[PDB]
Amino acid sequence: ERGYSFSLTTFSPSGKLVQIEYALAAVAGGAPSVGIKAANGVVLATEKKQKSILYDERSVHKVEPITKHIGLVYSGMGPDYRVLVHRARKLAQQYYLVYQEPIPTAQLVQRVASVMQEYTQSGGVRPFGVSLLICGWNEGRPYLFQSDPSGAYFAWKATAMGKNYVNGKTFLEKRYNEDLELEDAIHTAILTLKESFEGQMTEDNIEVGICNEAGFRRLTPTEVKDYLAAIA
Amino acid sequence: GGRRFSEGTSADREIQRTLMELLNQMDGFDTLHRVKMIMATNRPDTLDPALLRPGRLDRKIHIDLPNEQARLDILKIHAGPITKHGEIDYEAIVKLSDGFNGADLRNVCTEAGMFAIRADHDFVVQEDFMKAVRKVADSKKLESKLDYKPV
Amino acid sequence: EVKGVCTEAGMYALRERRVHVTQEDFEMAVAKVMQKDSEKNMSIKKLWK
Amino acid sequence: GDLVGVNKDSYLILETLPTEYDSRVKAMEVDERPTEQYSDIGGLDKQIQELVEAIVLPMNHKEKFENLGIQPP
Amino acid sequence: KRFDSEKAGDREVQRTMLELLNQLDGFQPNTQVKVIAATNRVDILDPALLRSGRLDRKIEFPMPNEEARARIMQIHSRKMNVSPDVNYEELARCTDDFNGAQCKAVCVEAGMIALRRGATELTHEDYMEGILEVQAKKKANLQYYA
Amino acid sequence: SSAGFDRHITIFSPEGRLYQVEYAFKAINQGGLTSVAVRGKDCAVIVTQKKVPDKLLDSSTVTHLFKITENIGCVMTGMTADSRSQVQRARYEAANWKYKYGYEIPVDMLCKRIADISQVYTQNAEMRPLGCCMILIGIDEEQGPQVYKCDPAGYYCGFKATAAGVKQTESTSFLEKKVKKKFDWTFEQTVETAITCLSTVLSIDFKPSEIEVGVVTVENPKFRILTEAEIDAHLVALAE
Amino acid sequence: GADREVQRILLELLNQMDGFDQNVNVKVIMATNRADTLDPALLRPGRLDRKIEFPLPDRRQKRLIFSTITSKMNLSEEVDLEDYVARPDKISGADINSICQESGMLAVRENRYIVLAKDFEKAYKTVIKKDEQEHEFYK
Amino acid sequence: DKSKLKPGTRVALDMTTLTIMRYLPREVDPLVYNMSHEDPGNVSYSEIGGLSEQIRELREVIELPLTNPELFQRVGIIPPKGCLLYGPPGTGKTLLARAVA
Amino acid sequence: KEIKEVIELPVKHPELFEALGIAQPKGVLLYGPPGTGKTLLARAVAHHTDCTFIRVSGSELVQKFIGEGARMVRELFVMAREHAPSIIFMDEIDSIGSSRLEGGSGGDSEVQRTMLELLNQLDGFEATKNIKVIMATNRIDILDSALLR
Ligand SMILES: Nc1ncnc2c1ncn2[C@@H]1O[C@H](COP(=O)(O)OP(=O)(O)OP(=O)(O)O)[C@@H](O)[C@H]1O
Ligand SMILES: Nc1ncnc2c1ncn2[C@@H]1O[C@H](COP(=O)(O)OP(=O)(O)OP(=O)(O)O)[C@@H](O)[C@H]1O
Repeated sequence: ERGYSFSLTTFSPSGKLVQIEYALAAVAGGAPSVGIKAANGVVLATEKKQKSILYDERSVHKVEPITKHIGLVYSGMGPDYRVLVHRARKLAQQYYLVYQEPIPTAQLVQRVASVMQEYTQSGGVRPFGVSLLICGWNEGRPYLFQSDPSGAYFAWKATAMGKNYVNGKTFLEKRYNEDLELEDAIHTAILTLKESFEGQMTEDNIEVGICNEAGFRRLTPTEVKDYLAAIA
Repeated sequence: GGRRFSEGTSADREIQRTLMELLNQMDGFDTLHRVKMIMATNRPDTLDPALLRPGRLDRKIHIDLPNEQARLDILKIHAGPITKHGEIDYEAIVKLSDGFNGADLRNVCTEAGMFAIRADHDFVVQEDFMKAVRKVADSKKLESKLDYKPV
Repeated sequence: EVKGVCTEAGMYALRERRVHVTQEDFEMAVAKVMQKDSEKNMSIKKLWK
Repeated sequence: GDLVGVNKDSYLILETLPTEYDSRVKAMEVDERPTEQYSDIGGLDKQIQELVEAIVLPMNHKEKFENLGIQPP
Repeated sequence: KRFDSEKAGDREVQRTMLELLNQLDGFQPNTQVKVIAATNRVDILDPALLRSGRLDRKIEFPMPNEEARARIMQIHSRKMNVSPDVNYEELARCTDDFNGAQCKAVCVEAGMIALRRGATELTHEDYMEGILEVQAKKKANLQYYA
Repeated sequence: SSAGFDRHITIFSPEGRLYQVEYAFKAINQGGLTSVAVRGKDCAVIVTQKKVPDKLLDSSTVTHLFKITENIGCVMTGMTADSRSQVQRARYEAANWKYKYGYEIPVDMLCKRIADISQVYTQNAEMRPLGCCMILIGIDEEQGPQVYKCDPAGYYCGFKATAAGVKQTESTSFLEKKVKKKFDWTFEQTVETAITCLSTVLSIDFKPSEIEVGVVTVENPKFRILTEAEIDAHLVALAE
Repeated sequence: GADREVQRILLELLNQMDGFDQNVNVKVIMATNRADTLDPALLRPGRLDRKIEFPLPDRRQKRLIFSTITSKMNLSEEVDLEDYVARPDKISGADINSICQESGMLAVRENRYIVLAKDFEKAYKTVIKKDEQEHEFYK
Repeated sequence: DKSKLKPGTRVALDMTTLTIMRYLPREVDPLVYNMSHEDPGNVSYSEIGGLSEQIRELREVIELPLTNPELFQRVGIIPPKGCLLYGPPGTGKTLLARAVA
Repeated sequence: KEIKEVIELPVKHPELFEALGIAQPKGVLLYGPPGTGKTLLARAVAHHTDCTFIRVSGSELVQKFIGEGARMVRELFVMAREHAPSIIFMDEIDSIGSSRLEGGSGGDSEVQRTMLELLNQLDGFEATKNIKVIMATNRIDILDSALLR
């Protein structure tokens, strides 16, 4: 490059930022996803489709692990997702080289959102088009956080993103209670993902990852075929 | 026609109202019977999609210029009733021509008629056609940005 | 909009052929009328705190 | 579209009234063209002929262009 | 140069352009009246009426030569009293980048310059003064250039 | 609509889209070429025609079938100048896998490294996003054959049989009708379908001089470009 | 002197829409293409209450529309339309009618009266040549 | 025949008696009179070349409803309205309107 | 409470306002953008007042050709002064009353004469009495500001 470095995101005359609001529009028209925190573990459930019978499902993965106990899904766009995965992978290593201890889940999200915000103020680039759902069972209590293209973190009990997320939002508002078990959380997570799905819900149309206090665990399609018997 | 849009210099508001009248009257609440409509243009790129939607304009059809045998057939049509001797190399006329237009091959049949009336000839020779194309070939190539981009 | 909620809660009880109304009838009635372009999303209004 | 003469009482059509129009093209009618000798033009005599071949012979030889099988431009 | 909807010349021109075009060939044959229409610019036109059917006899106007301009100046000088010792080689050599309007304009000025001093004749000196009076000696020393 | 400079540089639209990248998807179609990839049970076929407009032009320096490593080949569509720039990147990062890690690079991991680079060109706004496609083949240990496709947006996935180029929606529609009927796939069963799909979509029924076949096999993992004679041998064999 | 005439029509409309008489036992129905364009004083409840959207017909409605058109059509005995139901590239309702007409106009043309399940494929390929796919990017 | 006097028809009143003399069907508006009366070309599908695929397809949808609707009975399906002649210029698109007229 | 004691209080007890030394108000503007209490509050005060109520929408005075739409302006107020216990109601003064534009370009000066007449009748000649006007429209940024002093 040359030395331009001019930020292409400035304030509106109203006083809002324009490109971040447009980046949120790309997230809302993405694949639906749901995450539920249920007092012994946290369950991530995304919704994976294939436009043909020609694609392969053992290749592209949505639920992606980070350390040994920290999972991560998204709802926005695809190529930008893999960037900040590899960024967060290295970002958890400088914690572990220095402190010799697995990084707490709150400590990642402070660092990932700091990457993402500082990315928007600098010049020549667009913001990301990805929102995240990060979870983990650190120090007894499990956790569930959500980031955004603006770079703001939250702490949900149960949220949803992607298409028709407000419909899934009201559904969890009646479905979720003070506490459940892990298996009940999986049963209501498939229930809310079956809200806006299509007719074929096989072991390949959904893709589910959990966080035990024993650790992160990604579910193979065998159990998801077995657990979808009398689903929702 | 054209596309609807936002705040648009109030002259344009009328033409959208004229267009909305046309969309309603030819296909709306009433039943248009024994009536057929032939629309013809060159820029079908940006219109109202409510105008191009089927039911009112069912089958659109594209009409292409080059076939290399059509330009042979267009040439035989326009040079049908012309006095000559049959010494007409149509293939070299077809090969050397960038006419691309039945009006242009009408113009080529006009030009070779103009050279033939020069030097007092009732018949038309093949060289008149070779002068007819080169006048056509020069007249077109003295132009720039001659775009031909539809939908 | 108070009238619209009263009409929608009335219309929901009509199709059930019922002269009674619940609290939930109004909850789905307000959610019908509250249909705006400034969508909720939790991220439009929390990034600006 | 004709401007016929009408009786004021019987309303009968009896006249033709040669039907003028707007004054703007009336202002565009320029007659009495002065004869300019072609030799006033220098160096452009080929274009003069190609014009005279294009227009004047269609004006004169109306039937030479009809029996040949062509149409004047 | 059509398909361009940009303010303000996007609406008022294209119909009058079209109502021209659909009048020229159009639907019914118009073999009653001839059109000899002329421009001074080619490429700005869109290829809509620009093809054959309509205006197809492209008559380029070349730049007038030294021999063309010297011929033209001799024509406009014919109506006045001119001394016969006028070299057209010098005139064609000194006249550069003129047209028929500008070759006429020098010939009017060189006669009026001769009207000022009261002679009844002309020389090459009059026309050189007539040439210099056209542009009125365009020379600004931009002074950057050595 | 268009806000700011969303038609020009890689920023967002008010509709939550962008436009430069989806212009680049139909920057392939100015190439005027169609390539088909089919994976069988123990092979992986790449087939691609070539157009030779001039007799004064070689029949050697034309074919898009390139060789990344000794066990990985590819095919390029789109424009040609952007294609060979893409290939030198793939040749370069395959060798760095050897020098850093020691073993041969998998065909899956290479498509990540390519799609990351295409991401960045989308990402920073002051550079062009390189419109050309990418299809790889290769044999993995304890995984069999693979077929992948990088895109100028920056995403990839595995496939079973997937074409690219100009004609996909007729070519992929035929391959779906071929796969879902659950037939056998051995070697020549896989090669014959890779011809007849490209035969029926293009509707040519050609002479064995335009297409090139780049099969890789489990028994012979070397990337191999077929001879014109044996290309003619398969074509008359499927002919009844 | 034209935007004032449109504006006074709106004010005249809303007065006798809802003024001092609230004219009983009449109903007003409107049907435009874009509703984010018109006046926000029109969309208020108590003046217009039913904000009915007509979206594009999805799957499970194509089977409804195909059933109703071909209830009147004398088509083939053993053609199935189900391959052309799960298709992408969303299709408006009037397109289905055009496909059915374009099939029949092709069915007449070779002096026939019934369907051989090839004219439907031509009509489907005919009507679809437009701009297309979601590009499998940003999901 | 007062049953024909439909509320919205047009009549001719007497000048003095003012009563109805003769009813008149419609108006013409001599503006659009000029868009009716003109000759196309007396052309006969023979002043056109290389287009018989497009021509026969176009004639199929126009001629058949205005001539023989019994084929459309035997199918049942209603015929559609019309076509669009889009094309880059000079291809001969106004020449077809001569032919059908 | 503001409207009741700006309308019924000048009527029922005018001697109070004639005792301080200042004059009684006659001009009321109501505005609310979504239409909240813009007719109900009008029809209620039209109900329990025992006073004459005149409602004229600001869209009727337009009349086809010239002058006729202007002459009935003064013909209204002389009827309004004919019954001194009366209130004129205006409905949606937004079109007639926008802005005095140019005359050769758009902004046709035909309804402008009525706005000139309306402003110069109530206070152009004599300050009348027992006449209360009520104007109800939203959009208080687009109508004219001379009647807003
Ligand atoms: N394919 C063709 N075959 C025979 N004659 C043709 C053909 N195309 C054009 N012509 C000639 O063109 C003239 C008709 O004009 P034409 O329809 O070509 O203009 P156009 O295509 O309508 O132009 P535009 O598209 O700009 O309106 C006729 O005189 C005819 O002789
Ligand atoms: N305080 C209230 N109590 C009961 N209903 C109300 C109240 N405020 C508003 N409404 C309802 O709102 C609707 C609008 O009436 P309102 O007079 O408030 O505005 P409006 O005159 O219709 O607006 P506009 O002047 O734009 O026409 C009425 O149907 C009314 O029932």
